[PDB]
Amino acid sequence: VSTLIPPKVVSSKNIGSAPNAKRIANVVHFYKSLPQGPAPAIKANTRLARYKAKYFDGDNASGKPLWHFALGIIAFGYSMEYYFH
Amino acid sequence: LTTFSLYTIIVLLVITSLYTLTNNNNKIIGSRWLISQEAIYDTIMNMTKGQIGGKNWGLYFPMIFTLFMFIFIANLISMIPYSFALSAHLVFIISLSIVI
Amino acid sequence: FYFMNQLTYGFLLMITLLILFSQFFLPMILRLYVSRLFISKL
Amino acid sequence: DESILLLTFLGFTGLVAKYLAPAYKDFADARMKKVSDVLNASRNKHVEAVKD
Amino acid sequence: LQSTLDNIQSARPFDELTVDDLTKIKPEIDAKVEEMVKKGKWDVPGYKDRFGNLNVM
Repeated sequence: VSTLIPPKVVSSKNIGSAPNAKRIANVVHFYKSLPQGPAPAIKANTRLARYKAKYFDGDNASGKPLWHFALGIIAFGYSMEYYFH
Repeated sequence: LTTFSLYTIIVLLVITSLYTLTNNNNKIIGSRWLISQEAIYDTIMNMTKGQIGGKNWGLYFPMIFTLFMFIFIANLISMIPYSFALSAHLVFIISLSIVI
Repeated sequence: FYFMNQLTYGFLLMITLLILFSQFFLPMILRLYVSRLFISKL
Repeated sequence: DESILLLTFLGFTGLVAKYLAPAYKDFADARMKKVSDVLNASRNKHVEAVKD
Repeated sequence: LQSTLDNIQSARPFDELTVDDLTKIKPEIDAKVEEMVKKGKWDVPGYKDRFGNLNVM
C-alpha cells in the first residue's frame, strides 16, 4: 500500500554481518606492519652479536658452533688435566 | 671451588644458549635452532596432556619440563671424553628423587 | 665429603631453573604459538 | 689412554656431519617451508576475502 | 578498503616480521598469553590441524 524501504538500511547493518569482524580485524592488522623487512638493523656489535650473526641466524643455522662448543669442552678439561693429572 | 658447581654453571650457560642466541630477533618463522626446542616442547606437551589428563593439567607442565631438561642437558655434557661425572653422583640424583 | 656441596649448588640451580624456565623460556614459545594462530585465524 | 675415546668421538662427529646434519637440514627445511607456506596462504586468502 | 588493499600490498614482511611488532600492534596477544599462563591452558586449541605437532611421538 506504500513504498517499502530496504535499499538503504546499510547504516546500522555494517556492524552485524560476519565479515565485518574480519574487515575491522585486518584494517588493524595492516597499518603498523613495517613494509619490506624495513628497520631490520642487520648489523649489531656487542663483542658477541657478530658470533650470532655469523652462526645463529636463520641463514647459516649449521651445527658447527656446537662443534666449536664441543671443542670448547675439549679445550676446557684437558687444561684441567694439566692442572690435575 | 667445585668443578661440579662449574658443571652447573655450564648447564645454565647452555640453557641460555638454547633460546637466547637461538632466537633470531623474535621471528614468527621459527628458525632451525628454534625447531629443536619447538619439537621438545611438543613432545613433552603431547606427552603430559595424555598422561595426567587433568582439566587443570598444564599447571604441572612447567616442572616436568624443568625436571626433563636438567637431566637432558647433564647427560649431554659428560658425553665429551675429557670431563668429570655430572649425573653419576647417585647421592645427588637419588636425593633429587627423594625430594620429588 | 662433598654431599653438601653438590646438593646445595644443585638445589640452587633447581630453584633457578624452575623460576627461570617458567617466567621466560616456556611462554616465549607460547607467544610464538599464539601469534601464529592469531595470524592464521585473523 | 683417553685420547682413544676422543678419537672415537672424532669419528662419530665425522659420521654425524656425513649423515645426520643433511637429514636434519631437510627436516628443518620441510617444516620451515610448510610453516611459511601456510602462513603466507592464510594472508593471501584473507586478502581475497577482503576482495570479496 | 581500497586503502587497506594498497596497505596490504606493500606491507607484508611475511618471512621476517617480529613478534614484538605483533605485541605492539595487538595487546590482545599479550593479554591472551598472560591469561593462558595464569589459567594454565598450555594447550593451544585449534592449532594441530593447520600447524603440525611436528614431534617425535
